[PDB]
Amino acid sequence: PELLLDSNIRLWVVLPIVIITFFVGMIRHYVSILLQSDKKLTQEQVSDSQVLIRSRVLRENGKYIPKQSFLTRKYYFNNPEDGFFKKTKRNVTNVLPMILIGGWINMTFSGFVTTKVPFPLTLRFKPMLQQGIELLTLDASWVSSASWYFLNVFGLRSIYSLILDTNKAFKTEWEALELTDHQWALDDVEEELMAKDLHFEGM
Amino acid sequence: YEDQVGKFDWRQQYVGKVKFASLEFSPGSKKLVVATEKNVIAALNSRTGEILWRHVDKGTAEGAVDAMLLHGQDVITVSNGGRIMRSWETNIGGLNWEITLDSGSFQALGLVGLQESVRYIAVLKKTTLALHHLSSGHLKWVEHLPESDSIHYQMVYSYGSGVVWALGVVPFSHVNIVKFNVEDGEIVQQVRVSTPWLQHLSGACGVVDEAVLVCPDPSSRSLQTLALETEWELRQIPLQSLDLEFGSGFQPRVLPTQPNPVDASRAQFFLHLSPSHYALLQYHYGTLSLLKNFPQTALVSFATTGEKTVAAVMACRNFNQTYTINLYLVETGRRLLDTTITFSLEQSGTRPERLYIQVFLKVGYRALVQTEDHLLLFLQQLAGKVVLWSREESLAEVVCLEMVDLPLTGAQAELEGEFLLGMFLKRLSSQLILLQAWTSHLNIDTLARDEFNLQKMMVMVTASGKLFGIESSSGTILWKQYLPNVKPDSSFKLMVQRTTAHFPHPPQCTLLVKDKESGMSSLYVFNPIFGKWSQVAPPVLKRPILQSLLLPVMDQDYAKVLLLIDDEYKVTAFPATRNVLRQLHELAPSIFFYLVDAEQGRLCGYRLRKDLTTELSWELTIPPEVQRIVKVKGKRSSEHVHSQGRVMGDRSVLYKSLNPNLLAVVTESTDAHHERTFIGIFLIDGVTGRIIHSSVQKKAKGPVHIVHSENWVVYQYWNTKARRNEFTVLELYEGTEQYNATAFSSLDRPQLPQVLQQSYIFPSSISAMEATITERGITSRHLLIGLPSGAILSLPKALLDPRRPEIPTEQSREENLIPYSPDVQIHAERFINYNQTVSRMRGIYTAPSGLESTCLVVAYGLDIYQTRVYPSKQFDVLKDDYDYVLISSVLFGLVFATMITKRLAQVKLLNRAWR
Ligand SMILES: *[C@@H]1O[C@H](CO)[C@@H](O)[C@H](O)[C@H]1NC(C)=O
Ligand SMILES: *[C@@H]1O[C@H](CO)[C@@H](O)[C@H](O)[C@H]1NC(C)=O
Ligand SMILES: *[C@@H]1O[C@H](CO)[C@@H](O)[C@H](O)[C@H]1NC(C)=O
Repeated sequence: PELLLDSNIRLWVVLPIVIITFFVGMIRHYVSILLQSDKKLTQEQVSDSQVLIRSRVLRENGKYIPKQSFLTRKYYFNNPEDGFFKKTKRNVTNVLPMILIGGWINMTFSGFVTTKVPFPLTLRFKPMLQQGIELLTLDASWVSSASWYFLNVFGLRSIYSLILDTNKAFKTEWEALELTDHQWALDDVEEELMAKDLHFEGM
Repeated sequence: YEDQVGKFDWRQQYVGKVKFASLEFSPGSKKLVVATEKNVIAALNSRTGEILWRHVDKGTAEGAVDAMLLHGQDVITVSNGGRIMRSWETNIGGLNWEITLDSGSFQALGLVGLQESVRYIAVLKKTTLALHHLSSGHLKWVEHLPESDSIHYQMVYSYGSGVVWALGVVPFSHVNIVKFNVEDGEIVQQVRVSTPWLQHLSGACGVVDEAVLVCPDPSSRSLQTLALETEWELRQIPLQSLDLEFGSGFQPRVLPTQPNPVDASRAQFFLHLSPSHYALLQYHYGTLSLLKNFPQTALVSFATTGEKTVAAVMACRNFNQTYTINLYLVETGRRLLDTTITFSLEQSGTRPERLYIQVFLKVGYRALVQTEDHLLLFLQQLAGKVVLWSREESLAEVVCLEMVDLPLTGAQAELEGEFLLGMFLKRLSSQLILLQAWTSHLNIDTLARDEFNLQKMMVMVTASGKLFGIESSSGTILWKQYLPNVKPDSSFKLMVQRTTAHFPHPPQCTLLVKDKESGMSSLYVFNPIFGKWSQVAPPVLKRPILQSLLLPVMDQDYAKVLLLIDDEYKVTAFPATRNVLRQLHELAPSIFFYLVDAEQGRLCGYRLRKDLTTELSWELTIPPEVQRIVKVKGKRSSEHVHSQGRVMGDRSVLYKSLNPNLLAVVTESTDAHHERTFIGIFLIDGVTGRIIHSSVQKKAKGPVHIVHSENWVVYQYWNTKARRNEFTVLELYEGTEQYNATAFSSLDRPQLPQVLQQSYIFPSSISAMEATITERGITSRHLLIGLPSGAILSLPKALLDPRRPEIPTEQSREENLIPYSPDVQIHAERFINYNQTVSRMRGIYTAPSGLESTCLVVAYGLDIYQTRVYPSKQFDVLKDDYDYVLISSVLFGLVFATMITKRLAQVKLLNRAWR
């Protein structure tokens, strides 16, 4: 902390770029909201997805119901040529407005020093952290503005959160549903229930 | 750079101390003329101290003026012991003709006219007499003094018409008179008369009426008079008829007037009888008649308007350095009712000692005073503002100076005051005070420093015994002091001993003066801010002092200690309190003195003891018949260096040897002849006395110029074998490892480092040379060069590097070492002083700011200069170009865009819901 720097630097070059990046990271969110579209694609695809999800949940938790019923639907889905799967046949935006602005800055706020980082850095990285200076004697903790900008960028990622084919798919479902066990899995609940007591104390 | 061009630099220029002058140009247009000790000629403007043209020629005594004369539009100057004669124009500084004379002594000069014009001028040089024309210069004729070996011909006169007289005296035997006449060259009758009572007529007597000589004989208390045209066996009038006694131990003298060399002088004249006794008298053929006598007069001048002839008289009034001046009409004695000026000086012991007059014909008059110290004043016939202007010409010879920091604001004072529960409540109180101050909110006695201080009050001391204080930005003398009884040649040392960082404690500085004839010495202590002696009285030195050091160890009042060494090898410690004495009884044996005498060429080195005495420790000589020490240098104690090593090309390190206690010694030969001349260098340690390096550079003689910085050395000299100036540079490197990297005791290093060096050439000559400085040593270091033309040059040290590729390898290529620059260049793009040239430039001073990117420069010679330098482009100040309007036109753009695209997405989304 051996140097004495103009306070006008603090005022007019530091706070501007702890602000700008914050408001730009907000605007990016709001504009992304305003940008995204949404198709009205088709009745066919939506229906097909819905039934595929019915199949998924069948394979997942089809083990709380009578066995014959599970097997009945499994047959309605797998039965040769009746089974449903055997009859139906058919970054950049992030990075770039952040890399274009660092350039503007380093073209604008160039010929001076900004601040100090309290952990010692490596020397080879000097010529790109200062970028205006012609001392080639300072330690590299004394940086230019661009580094402050990028540091702010990476540091304010986590503080916006706090303030805010068809046929093959069908056949794969069919194949993954062929191998399936009912496993009814309800066949001791009676005893388990009447094992210790009934539990209710909120009346 | 317009800003620095007009915000922080400046240049005062002076001429020195007036010997001669000449007023009363045609009416007197705006101007007057002087001819000073420093060989200058100036043409000042008589409404305000300001120069039209200087024509400074030569510092050293081969241009020193010996006489001066104004022929109403032009001037005449006789320099170099009678040899050279010049005429100027008095309008633009434009010379019109110069010539040279034979060898002589210039007994005197006069301006002769034959009957109605002034065509010729006359010169007397103790052997002959010369007579030249005015406009041409080309000699008219010379005659020879009849005997010219014992007479000491001391005076010329010409009462207008016809002819010329030449007058000489042997001390206590006789005088001879001679007459020549124009356009012959021939010696008219010469007269001799015996007069064994005078011993000179240089400053004794002068012609009064149309041939008439009158000289005083204090023996017989009378006046021996002579018509010089129609009488010999000179007459005598006893000065007892008039109660007009002489003084006891005086050489009384005579003051005539001759406003026209074509008409005779006037029959009224002045006598200086005693120091403060002046008499006006009048001469008829035999009847002397007193008109007035002045008993309390120090100074008087004659003057003459178109017809009238007047006498200005000076007097003290009663005291408090208050003088009065009055006019008198010479023909009568009658004082003129009006025209009493009354003025006063500000200093304590200071006397006018000189008075010149200018006269109007409204009737007006303006006076010029060269008071003692060197000061100059121009007084006008007014009441309210009587001093039209004042000119402080003592600064034309500066000796040593310093730059001191200003005092504090209130904020910082109470802040210091701010610094268990007592701690907390103290803090709170001070905070609440500053708070109330903020709420409430929203020249010698009111000045204080600013952030990144650049104001840096200056203290300069002067060969005439006059101390100053200046602001260092638009330099305005704020205070002055005068310490008396100071010879022309003495020796000063100026030490700073407590600065402005401890609010209740007042600063102080200290000054050591020698006398140079008796060896006596004096210690004056003061406060550099207001200019006042301090209350504490310094001790009285009995013996001749030799040297002194400053010893930054403090006392309980934050003051350094200033050890002084006697001639009988006994120490004196100025703040001699008990605390300091115990500190010394502890740490004395780590304090060493080194002394040097060039007469016999020997060096010595002493150390302290528990008590204050000195035991000789090392001793060393140099033969004074082949070596003659020129100067000795040592590192500035007030420097701090950042890096202990220099990174090599392949990420290796080369460590450097600092040796605080080192010193450089430079010598030159006795057998001066340009085949066998040589310059010697020695590098010594102050503690032990061992020579690190001992070098010789042959065929080189010249006046040298040296700099000895942190681990490098530079010296400039002159090569007689290719008749060119040269630079030579040294660097010291220990090696690749560190030897007790934390301590550096000089009693522990056996192994001596490796010297690198190199020699370049330089296309010009040199005057004072110095190096930049700033605390923390970070930024690049430059060399400030004073050329003879007055321009300053900033040279980068990194250009003078002994490790320069010299047909590079690839390591040097990587190390970007700029191989061996031939003929180190001079282009006028790095001159500080664009049109602010300094004339003689005996010296330079460089001081550090608080901003670490600026250095404060002061060039002192016959004329001052002051500025700031930026070795590395001011990296810690914002840009001096900032656009504060764009940035306040951007944030609002973004804030309103954010509000916009907040209220503009909530809505589109809501509308997506209720489609
Ligand atoms: C000394 O001279 C100054 C000049 O203004 C004057 O003010 C002061 O009164 C004088 N001293 C005395 C004792 O009158
Ligand atoms: C270094 O010097 C200090 C002081 O002279 C001494 O105490 C220490 O032992 C030395 N160490 C080495 C490694 O030279
Ligand atoms: C010095 O020279 C510059 C240009 O070389 C000029 O603009 C400036 O007015 C000059 N200064 C003076 C005092 O003449």
